[PDB]
Amino acid sequence: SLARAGKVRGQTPKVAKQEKKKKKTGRAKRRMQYNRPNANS
Amino acid sequence: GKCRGLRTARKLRSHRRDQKWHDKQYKKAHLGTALKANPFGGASHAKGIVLEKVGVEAKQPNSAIRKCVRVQLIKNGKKITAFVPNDGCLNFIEENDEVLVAGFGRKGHAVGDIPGVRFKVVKVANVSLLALYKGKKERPR
Amino acid sequence: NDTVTIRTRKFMTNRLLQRKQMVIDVLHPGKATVPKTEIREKLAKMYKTTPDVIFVFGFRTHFGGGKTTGFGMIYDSLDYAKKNEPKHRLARHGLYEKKKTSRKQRKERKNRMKKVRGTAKANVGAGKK
Amino acid sequence: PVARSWVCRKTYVTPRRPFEKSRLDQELKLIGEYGLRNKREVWRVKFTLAKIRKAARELLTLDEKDPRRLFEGNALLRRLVRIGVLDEGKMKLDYILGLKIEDFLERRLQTQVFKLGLAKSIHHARVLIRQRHIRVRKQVVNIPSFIVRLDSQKHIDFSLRSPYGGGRPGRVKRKNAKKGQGGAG
RNA sequence: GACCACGGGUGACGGGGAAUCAGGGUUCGAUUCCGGAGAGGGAGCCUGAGAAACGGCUACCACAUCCAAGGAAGGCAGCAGGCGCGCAAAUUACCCACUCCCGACCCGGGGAGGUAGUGACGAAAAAUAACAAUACAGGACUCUUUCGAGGCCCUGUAAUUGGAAUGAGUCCACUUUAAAUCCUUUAACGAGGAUCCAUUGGAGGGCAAGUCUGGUGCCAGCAGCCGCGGUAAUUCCAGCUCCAAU
Repeated sequence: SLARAGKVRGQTPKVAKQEKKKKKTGRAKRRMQYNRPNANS
Repeated sequence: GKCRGLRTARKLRSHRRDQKWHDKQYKKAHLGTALKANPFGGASHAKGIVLEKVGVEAKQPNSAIRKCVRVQLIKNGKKITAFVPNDGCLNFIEENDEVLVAGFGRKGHAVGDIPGVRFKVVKVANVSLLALYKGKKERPR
Repeated sequence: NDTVTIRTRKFMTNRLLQRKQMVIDVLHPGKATVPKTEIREKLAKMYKTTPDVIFVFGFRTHFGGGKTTGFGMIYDSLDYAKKNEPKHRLARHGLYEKKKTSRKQRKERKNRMKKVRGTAKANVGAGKK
Repeated sequence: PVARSWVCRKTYVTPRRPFEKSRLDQELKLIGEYGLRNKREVWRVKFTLAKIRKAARELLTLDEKDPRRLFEGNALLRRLVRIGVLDEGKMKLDYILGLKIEDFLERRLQTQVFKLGLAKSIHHARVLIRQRHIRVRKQVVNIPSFIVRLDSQKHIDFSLRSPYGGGRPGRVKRKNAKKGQGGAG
């Protein structure tokens, strides 16, 4: 009954955090997004 | 129809005060009975002791077994049911551990598929349960 | 250096205290705040007086540097300056020395001497030894 | 009993309807035009514009012949003229409500510096200002949001101490010169 | 005394006043301001102009300090600090220099006050990167609208370097300060992935984002409302990318 807690969390593989270049912060990010969205098709 | 005369203001204040005892929000707060009746006693949080670990069935449309904890509050000794918010934190928490209990929402009403359950669990053994879930901290040894 | 110049404002002579209150402005293009010793020397040089009865304090520098504003007193006599001056300001240039005892110790000795009566000196000797 | 202020106030009001797509685009376009850091500065400058707009509304609703109306009215025109969001030839009480938030953004030090040509870009102006290279009235101003009075409009120039105006080398120039001298020797 | 007495409750000291806003208004008021009350409780009192006073005393009630057992000596809802209730609040610091106050009186005292230590608790002002020509994808234009070429500004590329600029922190000095630190300057340092790595929650709506890829398969969970879960889940757990505030 209470033994199935967190079953899915432990079952899925623990994919390591991939290396992503740091994104601009503050003023530079605001200017960048103005110059330029998640078209997954 | 409603009175409009210029020398009836006392009637206006009386009719508004004796009809203010007719709405579920005003009368609930200004009778002093709701605050004496909730196990919190007007508390946004509370330090209680984990007594029992139980599994409660979800509502009719959902077939789920939530992980609630029966906790007795140190302030007045009320036995309440408090579901553990995040996944995997039921195994993170253990019995005989002091925890901090917070709200579910809806101003003291049951939220989601957990019937009769209004309480959430955080600050397990003086470390945040969100911290334990994210791995920021660990239980003291 | 011929770059740092001293100006004054709000000049008024107070013969009641035998001094001359001023507001000292220092203009330096690319240097930091000049030491107070140099401020006293230069101001006394242009006032044709000695840099001994002159006291300066309270120098604040404007944002970005350059301009500093402060207070200056030019006492007529050294004896009058000693009579009319806060003791800490006198100790800045070395004219008075304050007691080295701590306020905590003075309170402790005051309490002990308040407990006794007739001979307050008796507890003073034992406490200091 | 303490000797301090206990006095402050809020400068910006969060919009009642946040995440509105229309206002998000307008604020983003304003940010991309004047080089704003974020939306808070918009919330602030629009608030100051809103406040003197409300003062105009209350001033309008006042009676026709009021010395206090003329005193507060003309005084508000003198300020708006000397900051420069309103023309001097449009001296009228009703014209106050016609002001625009973008017009207020035109009067910033960063925008005025970019318009005068001291910097190649608006963000270049903000970088230089944050780095203390622009001075007005022989005083370095490091606030991009600092408001320049229309009277002191022609008194913006590079500082006499900065490497741009004065020409004194900095950390990078000294290190490069010393490395070259060492290699040559 | 029905124009609401008498009574009770209050998670009530009052008010000058605080949040919010078409307007009318709804709530909160100990707080640092002006008055009242209290110094565990309510009793009492001598001096003093002014006390029914608690950093005065007496007695009683709980608590409890020392005792040589014959007594003595008590009230931190004062400043720190401690214990107990608690989701919920600071250093057993320095000084009378600023503010004023007390005293025979300029010279002494003030946990009143000022300063420092903690302080994402609130209110601001604010760094975390700007440019160049290269190659491509290109955008805005000019001749022609024919294969289309050429010329000025702008966007993107852990692709190319560069020039000058800059603080965050080392840091001799100066300055402020009763004596000290930061803040305001100045010497020498200090950026290339400038790694000197901004974060909290989502990707159905309200309110801005994914019919992206996996694991799981109405179980875990998510989910404020509907609802999302029987194998190819846009809502579950992971990776990438976008959305908001910073």
